Amino acid sequence: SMIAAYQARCQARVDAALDALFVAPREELQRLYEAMRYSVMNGGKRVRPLLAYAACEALGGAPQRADAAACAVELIHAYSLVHDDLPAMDDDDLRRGQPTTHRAFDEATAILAADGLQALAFEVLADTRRNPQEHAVCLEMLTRLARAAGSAGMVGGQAIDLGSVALDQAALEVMHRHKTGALIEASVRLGALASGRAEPASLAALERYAEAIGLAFQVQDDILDVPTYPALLGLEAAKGYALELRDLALAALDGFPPSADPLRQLARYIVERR
Amino acid sequence: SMIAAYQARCQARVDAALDALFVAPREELQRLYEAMRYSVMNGGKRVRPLLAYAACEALGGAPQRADAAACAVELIHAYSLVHDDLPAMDDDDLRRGQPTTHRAFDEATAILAADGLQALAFEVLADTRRNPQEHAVCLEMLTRLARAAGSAGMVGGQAIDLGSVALDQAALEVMHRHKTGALIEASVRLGALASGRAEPASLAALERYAEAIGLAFQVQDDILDVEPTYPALLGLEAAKGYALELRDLALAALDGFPPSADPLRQLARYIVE
Ligand SMILES: CC(C)=CCC/C(C)=C/COP(=O)(O)OP(=O)(O)O
Ligand SMILES: O=C(O)CCn1c(=O)oc2ccccc21
Ligand SMILES: O=C(O)CCn1c(=O)oc2ccccc21
Ligand SMILES: [Mg+2]
Ligand SMILES: [Mg+2]
Ligand SMILES: [Mg+2]
Ligand SMILES: [Mg+2]
Ligand SMILES: [Mg+2]
Ligand SMILES: [Mg+2]
Ligand SMILES: [Mg+2]
Repeated sequence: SMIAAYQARCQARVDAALDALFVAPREELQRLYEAMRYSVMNGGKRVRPLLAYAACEALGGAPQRADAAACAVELIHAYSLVHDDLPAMDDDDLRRGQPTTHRAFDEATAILAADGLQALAFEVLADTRRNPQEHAVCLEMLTRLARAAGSAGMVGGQAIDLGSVALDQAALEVMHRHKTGALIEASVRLGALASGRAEPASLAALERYAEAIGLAFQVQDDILDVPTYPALLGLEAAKGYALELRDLALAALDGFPPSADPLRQLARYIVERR
Repeated sequence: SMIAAYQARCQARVDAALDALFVAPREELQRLYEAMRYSVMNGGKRVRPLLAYAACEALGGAPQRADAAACAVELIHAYSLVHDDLPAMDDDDLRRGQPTTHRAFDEATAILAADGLQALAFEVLADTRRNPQEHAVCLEMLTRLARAAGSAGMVGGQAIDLGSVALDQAALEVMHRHKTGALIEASVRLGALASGRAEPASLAALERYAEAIGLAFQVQDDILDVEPTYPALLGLEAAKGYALELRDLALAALDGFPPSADPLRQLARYIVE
């Protein structure tokens, strides 16, 4: 599988596009823009960009069409991690072994940098030079991202995670579907929209794909860490379920052409990682 | 008093629209949505909605056309105040004698509720049923609000404030223009775009208006506090004179506008009394 090569290509592409967004328009704003840059340019794997590019290719679009989509979903993702790391939330000093933004700078600056990243995400999609889709398509991208990022999506999931106490599998899945599923789903949907060849049946299929891989990731993460999927189902039964989720993802792409292979490969990668 | 009646009408209208946005879609989200509601439905005067409605009317649009614009700018405003109140920012326990959101609920909840409000402001403008403008207009409204709300606007102003040091007037005005001026200017621009009649000249004139009133609000707030601030820099009498000069610049920007701009004229006068 060339998923590692595909991941590296999407990472490089989106990293170049993102890095160009962090130039302060005036000197008084330099430190804020530095905190924004620090919060995004942290060597992340850019899975949500990968998804946008791969969904766009799956429907036959040239990947560059999805550049704004890739940037927007990464910006949302980045802003959410900054807030998640804050003392009032997870109170993390480190993220992937490097100081969190509130430690590198200060708490007010982290809060603010991340708020500015959220606005930027929406700016990038509404900018018809950076996101040169048909207007109705740009508006649909923005609608979907705002719904996915907001209180009925990602932020909702963070609230559900914080508010939770024994969860059963159904409740764990509701939490995951909001906290990470919504934005994963939006990454796929936005890339699909960026293709210019979206239609309802393909969008629905791609939504099924995205649902399945979003959960697969969480199941396999729990397995690798060994109220978790192994605790709930048993270890070996959790491993089984990860395969079933991969299979649902692959089945959702039945009938898609070979250009959907990156999506297929990602589905396998998620459950094969050791 | 004409302005008082106009403000009351805008307040009631936008409050009805806003209140309807805070219904949790499922039970696990109820407390979050309560915190969102608590943060917005707080008896605010709704100056930014007023500006959107009045700019729309100034260009001959029916005010209802600006309903989404009015919501969006108020949602931005509301979110900004929730984050500003947090312990790491202004650490404010009360706003008009009522607990701030982090006090009423908890800090994480407040952070999250406000993050959701920001997303919602964009959702409301991108929704073509709620914001039924021509699609190019919807996108321009969203572009302008995201620029005004973000790190080059409102958030930038908050960063300049934390980064500030005896400021001189010029530096104080750079701070104010970002921290509050961007969003005031966006409110006027979005209401003007909602009219369906915007043109480059009228937009530019309305921007000059908005610049002037945005600063006049700050100068007059400082004066009222007395009755690094405008009175401290200039002395009380000269700060008062400056507020009057800004009102004059605002009225001058409205040269040529029809009587439907009277609300804007009246607001400019109200601010400096
Ligand atoms: C609305 C906000 C701030 C959302 C955060 C969403 C999210 C994915 C947080 C990380 O989860 P985690 O805390 O379980 O994972 P990590 O180990 O990455 O902190
Ligand atoms: O370690 C690496 O740099 C690549 C590991 N990796 C990979 O090979 O494919 C991926 C897809 C998403 C995220 C990570 C992936
Ligand atoms: O007494 C009140 O509650 C409203 C006073 N008020 C008014 O009369 O016009 C206004 C415009 C903007 C904000 C407040 C205004
Ligand atoms: Mg967390
Ligand atoms: Mg965490
Ligand atoms: Mg887990
Ligand atoms: Mg403050
Ligand atoms: Mg305060
Ligand atoms: Mg107070
Ligand atoms: Mg002041």
